[PDB]
This record gives sequence, structure tokens and C-alpha cells, in this order.
Amino acid sequence: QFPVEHVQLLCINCMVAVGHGSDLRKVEGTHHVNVNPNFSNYYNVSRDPVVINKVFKDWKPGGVISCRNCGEVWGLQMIYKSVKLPVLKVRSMLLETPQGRIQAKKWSRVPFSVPDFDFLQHCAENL
Amino acid sequence: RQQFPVEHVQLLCINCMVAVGHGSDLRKVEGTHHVNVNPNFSNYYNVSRDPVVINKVFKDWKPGGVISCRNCGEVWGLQMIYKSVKLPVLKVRSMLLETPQGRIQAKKWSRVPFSVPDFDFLQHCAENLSDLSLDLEHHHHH
RNA sequence: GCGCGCGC
RNA sequence: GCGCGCGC
Ligand SMILES: [Zn+2]
Ligand SMILES: [Zn+2]
Repeated sequence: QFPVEHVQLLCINCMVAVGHGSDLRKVEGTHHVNVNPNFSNYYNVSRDPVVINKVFKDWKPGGVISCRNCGEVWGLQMIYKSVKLPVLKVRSMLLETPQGRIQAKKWSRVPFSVPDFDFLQHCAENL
Repeated sequence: RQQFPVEHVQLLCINCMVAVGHGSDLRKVEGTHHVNVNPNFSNYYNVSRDPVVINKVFKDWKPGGVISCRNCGEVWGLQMIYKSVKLPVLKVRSMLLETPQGRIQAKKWSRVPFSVPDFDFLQHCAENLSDLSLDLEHHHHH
């Protein structure tokens, strides 16, 4: 396990640095989203939204998110209680750590702790 | 419900929608993995030279590179090196099925409107073993 | 789409 | 990275 400040995020395909492990938060203790507003500069969002045959209480899908540099698909946009959040697939984010680059197979098993998303907190850091 | 002849189902990349294959070229490995056995199918996809990692050893096969549309780069699945033979393994959701009744995107191979037969290694080998007598300039050719 | 389990 | 199941 590494302190989260020592873990950076890179696109698994083109390997450009696109984020920081410290910007990740969990939604419903499962989905991992990046809450840093500067992260938006590293991905594109598809015109049409992802179609899901189910209705969720607090969120609805937005478009597909992909690396702005190479087009690699990273996951999708989650519109949580009206707030847009990029949900990342763990395999899409190559981890840059003190022991080298690591490709994790499950968010629940990455070598660092991630805090649960807190809406109130998110509003503080962004208003 | 209705089941279509496999020759009447074409495969298109769910993304760019280019016609890449035919339903008749699919076979099931272990009754689950769906591979395309048409050698000419190779021309429609790319393979990353960095094999997929799986922390499990399989008796008859090992993972190969990640496969994707040679046209748009959409990921289709992974290469399977079965008893030394490379077979492209396709996830159903990455394929768009063009049937006699419009295009259809299934979400599970176990529910497509056609029957995919089992892969047979010996058959595959025979079909692909070089018969030099077939070449006009070979001394065995009649 | 994203997650978890199991299998391969 | 595929399959099956469930969850979101
Ligand atoms: Zn990239
Ligand atoms: Zn394509």
C-alpha cells in the first residue's frame, strides 16, 4: 500500500499523465469517480448518453468519456443528483507509483485507500 | 424466439459499423468463449503486443494480445492462444448483428438468434493444414 | 456503460 | 479479457 499522494493516473493506452489518485472518490462504495475539475481537460464526452435499461435513485448516465489524446474509452459520465462526475473503469487508469507503473484489475484492490464521495464536501471544494 | 441460419447473420463493429465478419465463422470454446475461425478475419482487427494478464493457468490455452477494430479501434476482446493456435475471442456487446430482420445488438452470446457450433481443434487444424498440391505450380497438382 | 462474485 | 450471475 502507498500513501495516495504518491499515486498518479495515466491513460492505459497512450500513457500520458491525466490525473492523481488523490482525486478519486467512491460512489455507493463501488463506482470510482474523479472529482478534480481540471480532470475535464483530459477527456472528451460523447454527444449522446450511454443507454442503461434501469432507473437508478440518485443518478442517470451521461456520455462516454475517452482520452482526449488517444481516444481510449475510460468509462462514462455519471450525473449524480444533477452533478456530472466522470466514472472511471479501473483497467483504463495505469497507476504510476513509487514501485513503477501498475495495471490494477479491480478498484476494490488498488494499493491505496480512496474516500467515499461526500456531496456536501464536493460543494465546499467547488463553490 | 425465431432462429436464423448462421449464414444470414453478418457481424459489424458496434462502433464504426463496418462489415467485419459472418455468423457462420463463429465457434464456441469450452461452450462459452466465442471465437471467429475464418483466417481472413485477421485483416479486420489489431492486436496490442502486450498480452492480457490473467493470474490463472489454463490447461489448453493462454491469453494473447487485446483485439480491436482495425478501423476505429473499438475493443472487441482478446486473442486466445489455444493449443498453440491464435483465435480471436469476441465479446458479444462489441458486435452488431445484421440479420434478415434488421440489425441487432445482443448483450449475451447465450441469447443470439442463431446457433454457434462447438470449436473442434482437429477440424480447425485440418482445414488449415497446407495442402501444397492445391497450388498450380506444385508437382503434386493435377 | 461502471462495480462485485464465480468460472475460463 | 471472455463467459455466467447479481448490483448500480
Ligand atoms: Zn490516451
Ligand atoms: Zn469499428
